[PDB]
Amino acid sequence: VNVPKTRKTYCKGKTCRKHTQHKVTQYKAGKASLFAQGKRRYDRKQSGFGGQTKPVFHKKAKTTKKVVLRLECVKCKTRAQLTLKRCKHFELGGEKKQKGQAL
Amino acid sequence: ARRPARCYRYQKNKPYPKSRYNRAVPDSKIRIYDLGKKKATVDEFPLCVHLVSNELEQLSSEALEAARICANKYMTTVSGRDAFHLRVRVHPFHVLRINKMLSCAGADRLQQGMRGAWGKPHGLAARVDIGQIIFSVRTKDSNKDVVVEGLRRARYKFPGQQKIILSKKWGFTNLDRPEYLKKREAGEVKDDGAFVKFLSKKGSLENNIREFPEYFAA
Amino acid sequence: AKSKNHTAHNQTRKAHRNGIKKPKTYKYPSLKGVDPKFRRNHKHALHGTAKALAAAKK
Amino acid sequence: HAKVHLVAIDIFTGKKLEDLSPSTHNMEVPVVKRNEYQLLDIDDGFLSLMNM
Amino acid sequence: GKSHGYRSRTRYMFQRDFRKHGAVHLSTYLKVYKVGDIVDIKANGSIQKGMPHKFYQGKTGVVYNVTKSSVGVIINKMVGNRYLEKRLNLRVEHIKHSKCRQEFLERVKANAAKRAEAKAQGVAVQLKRQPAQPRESRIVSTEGNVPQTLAPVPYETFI
RNA sequence: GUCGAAUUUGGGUAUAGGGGCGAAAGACUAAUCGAACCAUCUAGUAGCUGGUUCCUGCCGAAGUUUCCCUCAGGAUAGCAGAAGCUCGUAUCAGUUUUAUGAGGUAAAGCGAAUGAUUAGAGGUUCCGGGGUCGAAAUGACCUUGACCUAUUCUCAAACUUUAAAUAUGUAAGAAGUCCUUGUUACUUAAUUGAACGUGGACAUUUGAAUGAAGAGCUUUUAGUGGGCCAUUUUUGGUAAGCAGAACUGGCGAUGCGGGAUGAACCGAACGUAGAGUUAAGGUGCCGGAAUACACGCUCAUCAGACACCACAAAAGGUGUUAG
RNA sequence: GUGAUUUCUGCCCAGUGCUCUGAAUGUCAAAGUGAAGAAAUUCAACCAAGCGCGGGUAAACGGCGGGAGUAACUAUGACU
RNA sequence: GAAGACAUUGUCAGGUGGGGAGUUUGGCUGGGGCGGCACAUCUGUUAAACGAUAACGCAGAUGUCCUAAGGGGGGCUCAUGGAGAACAGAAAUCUCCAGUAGAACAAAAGGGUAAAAGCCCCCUUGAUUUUGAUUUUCAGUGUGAAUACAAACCAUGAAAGUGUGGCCUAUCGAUCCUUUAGUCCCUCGGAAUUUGAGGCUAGAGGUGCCAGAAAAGUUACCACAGGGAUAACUGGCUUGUGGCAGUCAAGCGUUCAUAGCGACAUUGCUUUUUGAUUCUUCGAUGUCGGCUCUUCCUAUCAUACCGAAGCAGAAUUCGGUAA
RNA sequence: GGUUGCGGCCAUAUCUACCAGAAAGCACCGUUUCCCGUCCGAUCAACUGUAGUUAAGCUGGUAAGAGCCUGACCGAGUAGUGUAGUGGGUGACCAUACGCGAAACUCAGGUGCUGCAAUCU
RNA sequence: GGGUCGUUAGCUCAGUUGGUAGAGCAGUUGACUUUUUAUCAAUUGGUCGCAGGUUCGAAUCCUGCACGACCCACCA
RNA sequence: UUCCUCGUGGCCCAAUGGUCACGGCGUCUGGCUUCGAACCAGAAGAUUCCAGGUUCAAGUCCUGGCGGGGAAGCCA
Ligand SMILES: [Mg+2]
Ligand SMILES: [Mg+2]
Ligand SMILES: [Mg+2]
Ligand SMILES: [Mg+2]
Ligand SMILES: [Mg+2]
Ligand SMILES: [Mg+2]
Ligand SMILES: [Mg+2]
Ligand SMILES: [Mg+2]
Ligand SMILES: [Mg+2]
Ligand SMILES: [Mg+2]
Ligand SMILES: [Mg+2]
Ligand SMILES: [Mg+2]
Ligand SMILES: [Mg+2]
Ligand SMILES: [Mg+2]
Ligand SMILES: [Mg+2]
Ligand SMILES: [Mg+2]
Ligand SMILES: [Mg+2]
Ligand SMILES: [Mg+2]
Ligand SMILES: [Mg+2]
Ligand SMILES: [Mg+2]
Ligand SMILES: [Mg+2]
Ligand SMILES: [Mg+2]
Ligand SMILES: [Mg+2]
Ligand SMILES: [Mg+2]
Ligand SMILES: [Mg+2]
Ligand SMILES: [Mg+2]
Ligand SMILES: [Mg+2]
Ligand SMILES: [Mg+2]
Ligand SMILES: [Mg+2]
Ligand SMILES: [Mg+2]
Ligand SMILES: [Mg+2]
Ligand SMILES: [Mg+2]
Ligand SMILES: [Mg+2]
Ligand SMILES: [Mg+2]
Ligand SMILES: [Mg+2]
Ligand SMILES: [Mg+2]
Ligand SMILES: [Mg+2]
Ligand SMILES: [Mg+2]
Ligand SMILES: [Mg+2]
Ligand SMILES: [Mg+2]
Ligand SMILES: [Mg+2]
Ligand SMILES: [Mg+2]
Ligand SMILES: [Mg+2]
Ligand SMILES: [Mg+2]
Ligand SMILES: [Mg+2]
Ligand SMILES: [Mg+2]
Ligand SMILES: [Mg+2]
Ligand SMILES: [Mg+2]
Ligand SMILES: [Mg+2]
Ligand SMILES: [Mg+2]
Ligand SMILES: [Mg+2]
Ligand SMILES: [Zn+2]
Repeated sequence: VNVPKTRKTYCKGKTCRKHTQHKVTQYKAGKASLFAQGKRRYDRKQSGFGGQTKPVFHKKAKTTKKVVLRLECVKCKTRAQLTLKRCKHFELGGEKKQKGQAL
Repeated sequence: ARRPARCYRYQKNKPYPKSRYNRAVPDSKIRIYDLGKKKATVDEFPLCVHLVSNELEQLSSEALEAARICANKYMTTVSGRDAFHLRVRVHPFHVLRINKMLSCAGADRLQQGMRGAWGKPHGLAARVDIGQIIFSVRTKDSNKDVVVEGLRRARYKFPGQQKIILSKKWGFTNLDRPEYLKKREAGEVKDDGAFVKFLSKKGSLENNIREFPEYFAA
Repeated sequence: AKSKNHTAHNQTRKAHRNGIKKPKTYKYPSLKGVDPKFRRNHKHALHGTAKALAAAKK
Repeated sequence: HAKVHLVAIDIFTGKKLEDLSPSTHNMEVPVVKRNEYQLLDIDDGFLSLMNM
Repeated sequence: GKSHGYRSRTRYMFQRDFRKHGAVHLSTYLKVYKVGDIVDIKANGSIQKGMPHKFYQGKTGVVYNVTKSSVGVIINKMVGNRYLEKRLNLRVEHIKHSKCRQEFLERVKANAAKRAEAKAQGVAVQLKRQPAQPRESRIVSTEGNVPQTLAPVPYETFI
């Protein structure tokens, strides 16, 4: 799909409380950190004899992932996020559609 | 190789005609529906006889073909090729299905039985009702004795019981012999190559003037 | 080894053992789902009305 | 049950590979695309390509 | 596999009419609905928004809410061994006054008229309706109407 | 079979159970071996098979919905009992009538939309294939295919103008009707409306029929979750005492009289007795009851004799009867 | 592994193993090293064996193809 | 004598390690397996004119696509046919007339649409925030999808209005953990500050066996609990298939239908073939054939007695009473 | 009664071919500085009502007209269907009792009605 | 025994899924050359085994009636 | 019966939705040689086995038909 790099939308930043200009970028997961309770517990469980203790997913079935937008307000510098349907191809910088021209 | 006709004698299922959903059928064994001097005028063959049904069954296409052939053969050889007009009044539009079944010795190792037993088309048939006409013949009054038994000789090719009737009508028209005769006495009867048109009291008067001139020419 | 898939047999009898009695009716039915803009008015309408009757019969 | 045994050549390296699996295992099927480029003047060991 | 969508088996039920396609006549929007009106439901296939589910076609209920473009309706639905009341929201295009009531309250005001009038002289107004009574006696003359004798008709083929 | 040797054999000794031993059979290891014997964990676990002990009285079902690595099992809803509680002829009903809605089946239709399909007829070619007169012509004549116009025969579960029967929604008042003026932050140009009210007026003919064996409400829990048969509608299949659906009635869970015989058919459902009358079925005898009465048909060198039911067809006969 | 003697044991290392290379921008654990920070810690560089890359190996496991035209009767096809 | 701070030994870490240990190897299914997905869904039909309604029923479809193919406003009307204009002809561009949609609306199909929902143009991001109520599946749970409001901030149009994604019916996901946004809010329990960690609200990372285990095979060396809920013998219904017999008559037969044959059609019988289903038996009915022995059927090879022939005699063919 | 503006029901109102229309209204009709939009003042924009014409639009009438609407003991109590029988038939199917009841076809009649406001020999 | 079909000039064979027989080999004649084989040209030779539907009609369409090829055939 | 595969210049085959489409052998013209080969210069030829839908375009994308080839057929 194609999504513009800017968008004007409601910003609940306690100072805007109205439609404002928002910069948009694609959300990405972010590196998983150690010392989280989950990782610490999982490592504790794996230590010692017994082998693999937690289930490991294999039956992958879905090909795509839902895309999530990261909105940045130009005034209050607060971040809001919203999602879209599934899509195989995604893109911010978009050459707009042109009708009259040929193939 | 043909499954005996007793397996499809009665109307057990809804009509299953060729269409955009059927799309794969054989061809009807019958192709000819009008026999004899089919260009004869309406007034050439006054007498008309019908082969009517006394049953609610399905008549196979090749059964119709065989009766057609036998009747035409007899009429042409005996009464002459230009003494009668034959018209069959049914068409094979119902497709018959079959579940062709493995018939070898030891096929049970492969047959899979009744699972997924939707049939395949192999034949066409026509659905008839009690009182519905199958065959129709129009001739001269002098040829009735030949025709009536020609049909009687033909009835043996269809399954079930079928009567033979002498219609009180003129030719293939929907009018009685005298009432039609007087209507052609006046001018409102004007024939075509095989059938005839009639003047009506309705319509644009100028157009009604254009044809049937004698009816007004009193 | 197949088995009977579905049927509605005997279901009508099963129902009719205990009558299809209508649920009930009441005065002053619930205002759940009605126009809240109308509710907000009505609650003050009664608020004033009771005060009026109280002062009138005082 | 029917078990699949198949032989397949590597697209890029050219080496020959094979395996066998029961007819249910869903191994990943890659996505490819033939893209019809034009070749410009050849510089140093790089190439030089051309879209439409 | 099976298929039970929101509009399944509605091929003919939502076809509009013959020679009645196009826009809706304004009288529907000129209708006025009060709370407590009893009203039937007949879905209009040309207005996809605010349609009723196919089960409620041809049902009748009671208005309980009025909004800018829709009306809240109460419908009694039989499920299992009882009735449950269902609350709907329907645009006025699938809505038309049930004239059963419109006929009914004419009776109410008519009986009011007869009751007061007959109360003015006390002659037992007799308001209740009665079913079709068995017709009372009468006498029939033959003057200029001498009875005609009939007879069964024989069989003729008539083809 | 072999019988001077890879021969046979006594006694002592060594190898011990996931171990030994094997000129290899998964063979032998104390009648036990594709993992010896003894005791303990151990009364191991079992969605699986068998059994489950006295009497009487009252009520009395389900093989169906949804979810589950669920399909020989569970949870959940339903059907049933028990405990009752608030009241005293009602905010009722597997019913009819009046009024008023909705439906796309049965039927019907194709010289009405779509699709299929037999046949001729009349035109139209600046324009199909052609031929004849022709060098050709936007020239003439025939023929075959289209195209158009008026007709003709037959069709549709996934076609249709029209359109039933049976089933199906709502209303037939007191929580009602009419008059006056009070509240509101809602609404209106506006005390205009909307909703809720004060006060006043109208009762047993208070707004169709019939019945009501009391009406309404709450808790808790057993069993069940393999169904089958009959009429009618109907799917796959040539068909089946086949497989799969809809409504109702049964069997299961049910005895009694009849169908000789039978779970489903007909009649009719049950405390213990006496008397009277019948249902379906019968009245030559077995066998209770007229070898009753009356009008006709039939002689069979395989007659016939009662629904479900225990089968018969196409086609023939100066046998016989009536048309 | 094969199973007296005689006569022979043809071609294939692409695949699975085995073995031998290690001059190497391949990859890498613990330990150790460097930088940031106040510290937990984070990020880097380096890194043995192993794997990857490259040879040998069939009396190792094993394998050892199709389609057309063609000769003075026809047929077939030495040949292509 | 040799060897030497190297071996060896001890502890961690990477590699190798069916030699050995533990465990698994979905469900539906006209037995099981192979096949297919009817396993989550959508359109039409089966579906019997409210709703609901099964089968490994029929014809198809989904795990996408779209900053416009969303929203508002304005202007215009499509497919096709006829008639005309240089190259240009059957198809290039332009004009007129007819044109109820026969076109188009992302996709499968069905509804719906003509100053539009279709084509062109202009401006925008309502495809936004806060949780609620309701409809479908339904237990009246969840998920998905959808409807009508309220409180804000906006877009478009002059305005009434419209807009909470795609004209409507499908296009998708629980607990734990990780991660992101908001609040910068609460806690680290002897008292403080800063890192770090843990909490509240709202999303993403996926379970397609789609209410959601992490999972390869063989057994004829096999074992246990069971199942006639389920296959191979036998038995029962049916007769497609096999076998046997009729009815009509185009022809064969030097002429001539029926001396003897008999196509295209059509009516039947049998269960000695092979099929369909799974009703009885899986706490066992001994399952091919050959040998011997008894009885029964007739659809008659011969023998007995007859009729017919394209029966001169001989030989032969058809048929009848006959087991 | 005619006409105009806004409509309600939505063909008895549509379609084809001809004929007629006083007055007013409506209409065609003349022009391009301004606001405005197009390839083009053709549509749309603005000004005049002056220069003209009922030719057209529109309204009404005519047609053994197409269509559309209504009705009829025309077709037909036919097709179909609810309930019952130890009814008939080998069977396909069919009559009877108590009830409901079409479509096609034929014939006859009709060819817009109406609300509010304004104007008109 | 049942299905599946194909047989066309002396020989092989395209035949066109519904109108009239094609091609090659063969043989005869002619040109070439001292005559020939090779090469080229031109003829010759096919009612496509018996009956029906029949489109104007049928080798060609199929149906039954010939000969030669392909596969099928208890059971435990 | 199912499932799969294949059909393209005379022959064998290759094919990017974006050019009537590619190679090798073969064929034709000219050259060398007394001549034919080999050799040297150049060319040409295909309704992608029959009908529809999609696309702007389809050999290709797919659905419906024809011909050919391969696998399956086990516990009784
Ligand atoms: Mg530790
Ligand atoms: Mg460890
Ligand atoms: Mg069950
Ligand atoms: Mg099922
Ligand atoms: Mg309708
Ligand atoms: Mg010794
Ligand atoms: Mg062994
Ligand atoms: Mg032993
Ligand atoms: Mg115990
Ligand atoms: Mg689960
Ligand atoms: Mg059991
Ligand atoms: Mg329907
Ligand atoms: Mg019908
Ligand atoms: Mg009709
Ligand atoms: Mg049609
Ligand atoms: Mg009703
Ligand atoms: Mg219990
Ligand atoms: Mg329970
Ligand atoms: Mg339960
Ligand atoms: Mg059970
Ligand atoms: Mg039981
Ligand atoms: Mg009983
Ligand atoms: Mg006695
Ligand atoms: Mg008879
Ligand atoms: Mg007689
Ligand atoms: Mg040996
Ligand atoms: Mg390290
Ligand atoms: Mg290394
Ligand atoms: Mg193991
Ligand atoms: Mg299974
Ligand atoms: Mg329904
Ligand atoms: Mg618009
Ligand atoms: Mg829900
Ligand atoms: Mg809004
Ligand atoms: Mg749109
Ligand atoms: Mg929407
Ligand atoms: Mg999630
Ligand atoms: Mg967390
Ligand atoms: Mg599930
Ligand atoms: Mg195992
Ligand atoms: Mg075994
Ligand atoms: Mg059984
Ligand atoms: Mg069997
Ligand atoms: Mg049979
Ligand atoms: Mg047979
Ligand atoms: Mg059995
Ligand atoms: Mg057994
Ligand atoms: Mg036993
Ligand atoms: Mg025995
Ligand atoms: Mg005999
Ligand atoms: Mg050359
Ligand atoms: Zn902001």
